[PDB]
Amino acid sequence: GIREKIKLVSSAGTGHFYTTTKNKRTKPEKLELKKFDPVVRQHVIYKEAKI
Amino acid sequence: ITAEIRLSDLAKVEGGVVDLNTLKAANIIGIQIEFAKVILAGEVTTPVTVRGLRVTKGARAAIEAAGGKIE
Amino acid sequence: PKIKTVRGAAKRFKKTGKGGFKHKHANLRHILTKKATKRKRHLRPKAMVSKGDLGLVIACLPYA
Amino acid sequence: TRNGRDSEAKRLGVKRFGGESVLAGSIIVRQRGTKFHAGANVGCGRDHTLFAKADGKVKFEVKGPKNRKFISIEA
RNA sequence: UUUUGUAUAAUGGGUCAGCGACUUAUAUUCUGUAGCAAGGUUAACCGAAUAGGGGAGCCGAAGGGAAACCGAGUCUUAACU
RNA sequence: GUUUAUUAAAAACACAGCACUGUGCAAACACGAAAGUGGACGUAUACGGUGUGACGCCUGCCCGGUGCCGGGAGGUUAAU
RNA sequence: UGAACUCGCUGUGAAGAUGCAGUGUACCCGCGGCAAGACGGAAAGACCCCGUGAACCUUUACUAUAGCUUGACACUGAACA
RNA sequence: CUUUAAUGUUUGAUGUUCUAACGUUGACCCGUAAUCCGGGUUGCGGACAGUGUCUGGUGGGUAGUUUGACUGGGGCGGUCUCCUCCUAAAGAGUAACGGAGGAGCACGAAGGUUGGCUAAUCCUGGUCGGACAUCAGGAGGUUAGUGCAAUGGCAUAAGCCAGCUUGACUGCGAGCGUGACGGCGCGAGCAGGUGCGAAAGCAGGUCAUAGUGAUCCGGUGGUUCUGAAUGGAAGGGCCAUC
Ligand SMILES: [Mg+2]
Ligand SMILES: [Mg+2]
Ligand SMILES: [Mg+2]
Ligand SMILES: [Mg+2]
Ligand SMILES: [Mg+2]
Ligand SMILES: [Mg+2]
Ligand SMILES: [Mg+2]
Ligand SMILES: [Mg+2]
Ligand SMILES: [Mg+2]
Ligand SMILES: [Mg+2]
Ligand SMILES: [Mg+2]
Ligand SMILES: [Mg+2]
Ligand SMILES: [Mg+2]
Ligand SMILES: [Mg+2]
Ligand SMILES: [Mg+2]
Ligand SMILES: [Mg+2]
Ligand SMILES: [Mg+2]
Ligand SMILES: [Mg+2]
Ligand SMILES: [Mg+2]
Ligand SMILES: [Mg+2]
Ligand SMILES: [Mg+2]
Ligand SMILES: [Mg+2]
Ligand SMILES: [Mg+2]
Ligand SMILES: [Mg+2]
Ligand SMILES: [Mg+2]
Ligand SMILES: [Mg+2]
Ligand SMILES: [Mg+2]
Ligand SMILES: [Mg+2]
Ligand SMILES: [Mg+2]
Ligand SMILES: [Mg+2]
Ligand SMILES: [Mg+2]
Ligand SMILES: [Mg+2]
Ligand SMILES: [Mg+2]
Ligand SMILES: [Mg+2]
Ligand SMILES: [Mg+2]
Ligand SMILES: [Mg+2]
Ligand SMILES: [Mg+2]
Ligand SMILES: [Mg+2]
Ligand SMILES: [Mg+2]
Ligand SMILES: [Mg+2]
Ligand SMILES: [Mg+2]
Ligand SMILES: [Mg+2]
Ligand SMILES: [Mg+2]
Ligand SMILES: [Mg+2]
Ligand SMILES: [Mg+2]
Ligand SMILES: [Mg+2]
Ligand SMILES: [Mg+2]
Ligand SMILES: [Mg+2]
Repeated sequence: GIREKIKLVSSAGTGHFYTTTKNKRTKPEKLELKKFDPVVRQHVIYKEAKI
Repeated sequence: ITAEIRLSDLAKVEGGVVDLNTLKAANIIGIQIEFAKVILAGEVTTPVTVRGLRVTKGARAAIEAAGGKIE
Repeated sequence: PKIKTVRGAAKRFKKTGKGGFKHKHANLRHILTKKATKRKRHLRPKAMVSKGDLGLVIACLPYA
Repeated sequence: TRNGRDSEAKRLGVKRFGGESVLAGSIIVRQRGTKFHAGANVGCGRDHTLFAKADGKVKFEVKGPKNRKFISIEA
């Protein structure tokens, strides 16, 4: 319960994404982690977005 | 509607002309089969000119080594 | 009359050259974010049916 | 009665004993906390599992100032 | 007969004679056996008919892949020591 | 008075009486895919349904719940 | 009504014995009585349980549906306000 | 654009009147020396009523059904999956309505890495300040701590602070463990592309062990893989995911 789930979408590339969990009540701001896009084959800033 | 023609059953029709309908006439492949493909298997003696038919790279080496030119 | 195939089995299996049946792994439709990637990678490629539960598969889909 | 619950057993312990030849990747000891420690040609997994990193025979030894059971492999 | 176990005081049978229970058809796999063999085989059907025609078809001789597709390889993968 | 013919005759059912309630006549209700019958060739002092059970003394409080009756602005809402 | 050449006892054994062990007693065969036993006869226990058995019955169990009821369209029209 | 006036213009719920459909289990005449029925005259309702198709509500009136198992007989009660210890007989495994306890998550810092630190509890002294807040030393030494139960672990710390970060990464995976299977788990090394450190090296989540459910069905993203005459599409498939 509580901790909802989210869809980290790639900025620089296709619609490839990662899914992770996130406690939305404690942390209001959006995740902007740097992760690997395997379509482009490159590290890219994966911005947070809802399912 | 596609068949796997074995190279051993290639030269069993009419000298060296084996397009599709002539191959079908000898009862090597079924009736309702538009596309077909020659693969490697065993033995060519006479020169066979295949045309209007898909052919495999290993077969193409053999059929040319026997003598007959494809298309 | 002829033996009818268990059609549900016909869709979930496929006959190979030796005689065995390839099938798709389970636990890979949904609830995937919590599953580690190392599982999700190993549940992707097709798998041979074990000899223990082959006799069931041979019976329920005899024609190929 | 507030009892009658128990977990599935794990199958822990030693799998390959002293002198036994093992292949690279084979599990030697599958334990919870590092009761056995990694020596020569042995690694420690995230589950605290001792596994072979080369072909050869298993050697159980006791070494170090604090006196602990090290597992090692020699080809 | 059923049972862990029956002389059992558990079941069944008064006796005799007669009848009374793993069959048949079609598919399929496996073993044997006979034929012929990169071939084997015909169904319906026509037939001076349990001959002989009729190979429509089936099965086999190559698989891999969800599939397009490629094919002694191919799938996976951007690509496989 | 009636009742379990064939193990129960009773305190059970019925009963006259009482109350509620429905029914305005092509009645309500019932049987019947319908036509049509009973109700009744009766007409609210009549008919159906429910409960109670001669007679005498009486029958108190609760409308929150469940049903029923009435009200109709608002919210909600099907087909179209 | 399995067949009987169909005794008592204490013990044993499927755990209450005409049949087993040990022992005690008893000439063969009726007839009239009694009814303790032959777990006597009668009814594949009705009690209890079991079956993903059956039926009827109940309800604010699920699902439907006859009837009852609401509306839209039809049979269905003309004027005005 | 707001706000509204007159006219034309397009429709809408109502009410009153009408008669011609419809109704008439109203009266009379005829088929007919027939309470049926039909027809004709004439009253009374009247576009209501009724009947059909669709449609919401109600509906044990009537059907079809379901209503678990374990169980020291059944019912009542309790339990039913996962994790830890014991039972468990020094490898693994091992039952009972045996004995005790927990879980249905948490966290973008509580993950990663690089550099540095080491606890509990007492004792004495010291402002407010006390048995206990903060400070100083000494004794003790890991009796602590480890996001949450218990077990096994941890100083090379897996414990505790600080800086830069996102390896909680994609494709794989020799070879093992473990299950009847479904599955579950460990995993060196290889390819790409990262971060951390001066580099050797480390990182495929968290000290380990619980935090979870198969299939079908359907949704949401990406992929000319298919795509029924052909070209597209819908629908499938494959990959990501609810
Ligand atoms: Mg043919
Ligand atoms: Mg396959
Ligand atoms: Mg497998
Ligand atoms: Mg156990
Ligand atoms: Mg376990
Ligand atoms: Mg005996
Ligand atoms: Mg007997
Ligand atoms: Mg006897
Ligand atoms: Mg018997
Ligand atoms: Mg008998
Ligand atoms: Mg193939
Ligand atoms: Mg009397
Ligand atoms: Mg009578
Ligand atoms: Mg009687
Ligand atoms: Mg009497
Ligand atoms: Mg009597
Ligand atoms: Mg009426
Ligand atoms: Mg009437
Ligand atoms: Mg009448
Ligand atoms: Mg009474
Ligand atoms: Mg009374
Ligand atoms: Mg009302
Ligand atoms: Mg005795
Ligand atoms: Mg006598
Ligand atoms: Mg007598
Ligand atoms: Mg008896
Ligand atoms: Mg019985
Ligand atoms: Mg059952
Ligand atoms: Mg039932
Ligand atoms: Mg009229
Ligand atoms: Mg009439
Ligand atoms: Mg009448
Ligand atoms: Mg009339
Ligand atoms: Mg008329
Ligand atoms: Mg109407
Ligand atoms: Mg019912
Ligand atoms: Mg039970
Ligand atoms: Mg009990
Ligand atoms: Mg043990
Ligand atoms: Mg042991
Ligand atoms: Mg147990
Ligand atoms: Mg460090
Ligand atoms: Mg850490
Ligand atoms: Mg650097
Ligand atoms: Mg289902
Ligand atoms: Mg589908
Ligand atoms: Mg098309
Ligand atoms: Mg799609």
